[PDB]
Amino acid sequence: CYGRSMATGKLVDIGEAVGIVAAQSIGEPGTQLT
Amino acid sequence: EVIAEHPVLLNRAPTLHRLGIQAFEPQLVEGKAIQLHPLVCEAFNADFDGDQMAVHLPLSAEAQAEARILMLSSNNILSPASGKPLAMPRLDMVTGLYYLTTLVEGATGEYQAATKDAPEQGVYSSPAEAIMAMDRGALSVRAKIKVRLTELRPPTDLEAQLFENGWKPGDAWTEETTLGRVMFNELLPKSYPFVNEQMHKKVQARIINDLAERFPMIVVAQTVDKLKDAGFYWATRSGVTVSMADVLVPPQKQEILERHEAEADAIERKYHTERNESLVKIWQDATEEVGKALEEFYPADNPIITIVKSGATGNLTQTRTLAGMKGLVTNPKGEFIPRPIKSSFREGLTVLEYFINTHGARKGLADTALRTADSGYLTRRLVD
Amino acid sequence: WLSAASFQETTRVLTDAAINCRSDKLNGLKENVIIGKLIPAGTGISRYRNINVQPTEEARAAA
Amino acid sequence: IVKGENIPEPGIPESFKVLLKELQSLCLNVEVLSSDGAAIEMRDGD
Amino acid sequence: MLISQRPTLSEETVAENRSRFVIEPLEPGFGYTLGNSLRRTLLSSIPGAAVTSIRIDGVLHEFTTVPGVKEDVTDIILNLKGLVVSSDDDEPVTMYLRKQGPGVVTAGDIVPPAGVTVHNPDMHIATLNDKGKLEVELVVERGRGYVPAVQNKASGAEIGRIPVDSIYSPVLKVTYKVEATRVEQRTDFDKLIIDVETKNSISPRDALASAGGTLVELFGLARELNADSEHIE
Amino acid sequence: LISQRPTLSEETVAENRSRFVIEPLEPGFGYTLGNSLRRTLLSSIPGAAVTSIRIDGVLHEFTTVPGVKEDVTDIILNLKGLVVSSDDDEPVTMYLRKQGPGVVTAGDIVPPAGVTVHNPDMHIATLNDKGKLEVELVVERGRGYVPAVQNKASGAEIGRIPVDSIYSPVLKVTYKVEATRVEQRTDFDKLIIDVETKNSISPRDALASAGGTLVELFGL
Amino acid sequence: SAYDTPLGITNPPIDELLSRASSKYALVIYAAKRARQINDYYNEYVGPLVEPGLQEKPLSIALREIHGDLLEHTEG
Amino acid sequence: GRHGNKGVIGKILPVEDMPFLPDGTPVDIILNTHGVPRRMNIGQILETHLGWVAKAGWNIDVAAGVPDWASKLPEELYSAPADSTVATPVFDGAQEGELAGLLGSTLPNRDGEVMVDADGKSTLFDGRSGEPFPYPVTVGYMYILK
Amino acid sequence: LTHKRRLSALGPGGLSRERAGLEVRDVHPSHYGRMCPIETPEGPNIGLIGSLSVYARVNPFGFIETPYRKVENGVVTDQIDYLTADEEDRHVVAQANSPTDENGRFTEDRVMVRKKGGEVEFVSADQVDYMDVSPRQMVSVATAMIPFLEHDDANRALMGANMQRQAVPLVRSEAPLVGTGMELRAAIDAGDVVVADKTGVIEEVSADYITVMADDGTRQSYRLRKFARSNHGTCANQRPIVDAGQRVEAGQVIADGPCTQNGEMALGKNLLVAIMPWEGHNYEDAIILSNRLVEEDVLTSIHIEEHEIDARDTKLGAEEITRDIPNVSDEVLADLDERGIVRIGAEVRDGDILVGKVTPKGETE
RNA sequence: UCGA
Repeated sequence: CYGRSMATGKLVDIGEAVGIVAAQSIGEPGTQLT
Repeated sequence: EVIAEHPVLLNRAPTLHRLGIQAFEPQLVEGKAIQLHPLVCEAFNADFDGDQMAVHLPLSAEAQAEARILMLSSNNILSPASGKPLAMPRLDMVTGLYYLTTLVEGATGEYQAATKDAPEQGVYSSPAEAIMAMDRGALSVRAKIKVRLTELRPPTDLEAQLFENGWKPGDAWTEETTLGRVMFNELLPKSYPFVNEQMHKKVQARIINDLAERFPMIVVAQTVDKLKDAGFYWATRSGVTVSMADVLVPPQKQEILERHEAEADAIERKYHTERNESLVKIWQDATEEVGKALEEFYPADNPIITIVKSGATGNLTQTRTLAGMKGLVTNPKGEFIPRPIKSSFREGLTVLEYFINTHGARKGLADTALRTADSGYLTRRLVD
Repeated sequence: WLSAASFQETTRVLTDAAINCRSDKLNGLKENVIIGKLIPAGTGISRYRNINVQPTEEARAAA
Repeated sequence: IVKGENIPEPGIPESFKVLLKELQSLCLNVEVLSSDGAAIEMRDGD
Repeated sequence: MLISQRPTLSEETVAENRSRFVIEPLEPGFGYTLGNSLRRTLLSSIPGAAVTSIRIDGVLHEFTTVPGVKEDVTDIILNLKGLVVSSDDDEPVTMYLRKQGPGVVTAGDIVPPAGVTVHNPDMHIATLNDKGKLEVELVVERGRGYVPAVQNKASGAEIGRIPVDSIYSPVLKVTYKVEATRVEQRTDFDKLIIDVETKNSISPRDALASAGGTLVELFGLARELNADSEHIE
Repeated sequence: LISQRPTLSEETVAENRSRFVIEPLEPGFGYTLGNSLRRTLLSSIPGAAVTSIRIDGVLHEFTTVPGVKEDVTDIILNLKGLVVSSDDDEPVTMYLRKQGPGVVTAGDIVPPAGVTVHNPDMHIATLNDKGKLEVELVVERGRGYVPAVQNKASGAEIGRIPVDSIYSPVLKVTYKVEATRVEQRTDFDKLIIDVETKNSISPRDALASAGGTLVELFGL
Repeated sequence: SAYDTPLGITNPPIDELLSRASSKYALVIYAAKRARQINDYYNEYVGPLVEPGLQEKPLSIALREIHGDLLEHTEG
Repeated sequence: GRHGNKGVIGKILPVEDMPFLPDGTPVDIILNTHGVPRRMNIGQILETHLGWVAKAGWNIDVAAGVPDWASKLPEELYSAPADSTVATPVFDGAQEGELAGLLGSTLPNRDGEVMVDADGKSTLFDGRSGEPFPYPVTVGYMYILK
Repeated sequence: LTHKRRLSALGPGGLSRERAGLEVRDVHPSHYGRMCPIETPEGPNIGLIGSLSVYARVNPFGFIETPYRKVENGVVTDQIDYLTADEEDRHVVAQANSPTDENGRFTEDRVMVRKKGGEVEFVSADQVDYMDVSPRQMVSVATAMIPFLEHDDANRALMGANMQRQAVPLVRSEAPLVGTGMELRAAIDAGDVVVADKTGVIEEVSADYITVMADDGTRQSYRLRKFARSNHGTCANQRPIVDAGQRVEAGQVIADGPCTQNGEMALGKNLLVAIMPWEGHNYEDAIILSNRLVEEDVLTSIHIEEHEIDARDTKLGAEEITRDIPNVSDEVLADLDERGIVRIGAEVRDGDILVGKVTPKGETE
């Protein structure tokens, strides 16, 4: 259901914790917002 | 002896994403400083202006294994958010490669068709012969000559016409490309088809994105490694150097100034919120006109344009303030100021223009300190 | 309840948990981080960490 | 490391024991219990 | 004076045409000092024979191609450039290549005059279409380095003469690089990796020895001034 | 091939520096050959420099000597400009003693047997009626640049003051190439080199030291 | 076949090691637990499978064992 | 520097292999070109050109009528010896027209040859490779702080 | 010097750093000639800390005053008045930079000015009263020391001014080849240099002190600080610039300070710089140096450090400082005198014993 | 209180 692992370019492994990855994916660019 | 194949973890605070921590193989180096790979800088967001980094040493076998497989630098070349390659040639490597792939009209050794008693004479036998012609003053890297290639791979569609049975494992062929585009295609793996393009950071992102998907990770690690060596090598030869002479001023501004300032001076007769807006809307076009006229004035070979036009660094708006005019600058409140900055950093700013410039410059610098604080609070809520 | 205690409003989270006599199953990873356990993710999943490794008899014969 | 042996299995961070004792000072009865049976003691008290 | 220790030279062979050589250790930063001089010496300093011009029968004012062969004039030009031939003449020697009818021409089809020899008889010069004829005259002369196409007006006056870019030195390709090796407590001593690809005229080992011989004799004129003291072997 | 044995003919401009020219050379050989000698000149020419110094009144470098205008650090920064030449491999010590008012120069040092000072005009220190300067310096043999060798790693005692030792006779070296001729006509690349010494040795001795240096290095 | 003979810590490549196990995490416990065994051999007890280096970290030995299909593992 | 340019020392090359003028005089610091345009501090280039202008002596021909570039020119500054100190007050400084005209000046490097053109760029020689760099580069004397 | 002229809003009777809003940090139009808008910290303290301007001075009530040249009827006057805020708005301020005829007056028909807004305005000589004494009235000492300041953005200018106070005294400090004339004045007013207060002739010169013989007969002497440890660890060493038989004048420099050359502020060196990318070794702000700077010490600096320990009466006895350290190899104490301290002039390394001491213990067990 |  999730999808392809963005870093791997392949399917998501059974161990990936995507909540923290998504939180960092949204939070890191937050310095560029106005 | 103990350092051998014993990984270490490097950290650069603040750590925004997981790529802020990466594993490396240590190399004993003299001095008290740390040597960091130039490609991983985009991940750490680490400037070389004096940044400090931390090192941690894994101990148990499980820890060492997680550093070699999971956290190795070569293993993660892609941003685990958007998917775009995070470690790719940037800055010097961009302009370094953008210089090689470019083809200059009428360069030295340019190939021309055969006419009457003169054969073609422009082509070369092998790429190794092109080097012999380059060392001597005959051949130029940016020339339009065509060569016969054996080991390199031709484009797919053009490959099937030259060869019906298969690819060119050891079989020769010919095409018309600049020598810089031939040497660039030597860095890529043999299986990849010819590109024949001038390297832009957007295009180089399309190619690296294509290698990560098609080829193995190791092949991508070595290809990006070979790209940074050529990007740095030809960055020195790029002829890109800053001087007061290369930066220049377009004349059209004074006319636009004559036009705007005087046609806005005619607006002063009517003189309220729209009056200033009428001058702002008018002065807003003067900045665009100067930048548009500046882009037309500057030749392509000049270094400042080659930068930011190849995607290495910078933007056109920054060059709009350097030469021409910096334009209107906001006041303490969100309201624009009708009086623009007519001077350019090249021509120098008047005493008064500097005072009103710090109004917006400091307010934006105070915003930088605040935005990083609220984003960190937002990130902790997302994680939890 | 200790994951919310470590997050925000520690005082309010604690009084509510103690009044309800709450019990924390120590499921999430933030709990395992605080107690020094293996987080239930990545290599810490109940499957990976229990992997058994043995050399194949065919390969052991070579030695 | 000095003996060349393997790294042993980790224990409980000391700050966590301090955390339990701090909670007990607030008059909050805290117990770490096994899945089966009843609670256990990190030390003299828990 | 000077005293140094343990410069060495080793040989790793990639193929018959190219091999790798290493020198360890070099006192910093001698690796970069003499590296580019070796590359320059191997490329342009070694004598060899090549073809300075050719003349194919039947082609005079033609822009390109030729009747009776699938090879265009250009492809044959660079097909003939890859001809590895060593001559003892030191003066221009004229050769001749002739054939007719259906077939494919090789390097062994040409009759080499006494004193010159072709080392690649299996090389592909061209292919002759059915009911076609091909005759070509060649000019082979010795030289050093790489001299491009030359217009001397003697080639320009002759209606047919076609000068070709001459590849003289048998060494085709040479690259180098330096690294850092710790000989003792002193760190970052220089090593020199040099790669050389040549052709059957001479081997890479003999090309290196010849290149080193011309260099030592090239710096010999400066040493003759005093001979006070120099870095030890 | 064309047969011309490349011949080198020396020139002179001043006593410290003298030009040199080599002809003929194949095209493109002037740049790399002139640099191969330049780098060797700027590096391996031996010295002929001073290692450590010793002064009776000072136990370290950060104190001032009474009656003199400079300090020990500033005096050592002035002593770095010394150009000395020694024929002895083993170390030797010179001596300098100057009392009363005046200006101590580089000629006031009494050199041992076999050593000399090539710039007596160098300014060291200026003293007055109360000023007295007694200093001995150790001249050694070497090449290139070596930093100060600390006495803790050596066997020296507290008094000896290590100093950065620079062994090099050569000062400024450059070159230029004239391919000349024309596009055709077997254009010969010839290089005209400019070598300058500090008076420790003549430009011929240096170019011979550099020339003979790589002669033994090249091998196969 | 585009390796260019990788040098250290990257050898063997991860891709050829990933075909030998479920995921990258399964590969970690795979090689890690074997490194525990090899170091126990020098003091489960079953030698090295591949000819070891002069002095080779037990983990690097275990990775080369997995590379040649010399080991078996079962997930829990 | 004094303009806000900052950076650590990535390496120190021996004096033998370093970009050097035809003088044989090696340079001292090598600054990355990519950092100048983006940071919006161009004054460092100005003091780098002026730094070279003041280092070597400079003499204005002036002829009979004087160059118009000097109409608002500096007073009695036309001449100046080698290694001269110059002062550029903040908002009463050396302007752009004067800098270009000041680049034309005396450059006797031990001999008659001048080492910097009117555009402020010189042809450097790579000491490591032994061949000159393909394009002219900007050289000069800047003021840096530890 | 910059520290002494600093203006900070935080403190007792003032706002806290978190309590301070963004309204104070923005430069006010009343900061012209009073507080320097460029110079300030880049950390959490932006806008709160500032540097007092050059020509400004404080009132008895505490309101900053700025000098101005009164101009009446379109003719600049020799009169100068110090105006402060409210009084500055009641007048229009001419631009310091304006055309000036030989005899003196407003040469151009239309002239610049700044009104009570403050808002810039283009008026005629009729309505002008006050005029700036000169440019740089606003920028402070550190800011005024940057050549070509008008060509740099306020951001990098703020970094350049802040990093100037972050420099370090070198062994031989040489004045800037190209630089504004502020280095001369700012150097003698910092107090770290030596100034002659009476015209006369130098009687004696030495590294320890210098003596001057005034023309009135008196004899003054000045002791030179020699390798004194600065509060932050730098060296304050001073050197005499005068010859024994020379002649000085009131206010003339005598001995240079930690960072000075012949009476001007020398914060660094003049280096030959070629601007080009060099084989990746200078990448993204990195810099490469010539080894000459190491051999010639041009960038070398001296750093002094102070260590301290005390012998205190303890509960179980008295602490004794001596060479009697209980457990050590006699080889490690070789550099100590009888008292047990380290010997002057001796070398050391991390782990060495600077001062031996002892404390009683019990019970041993 | 300063450095990124």
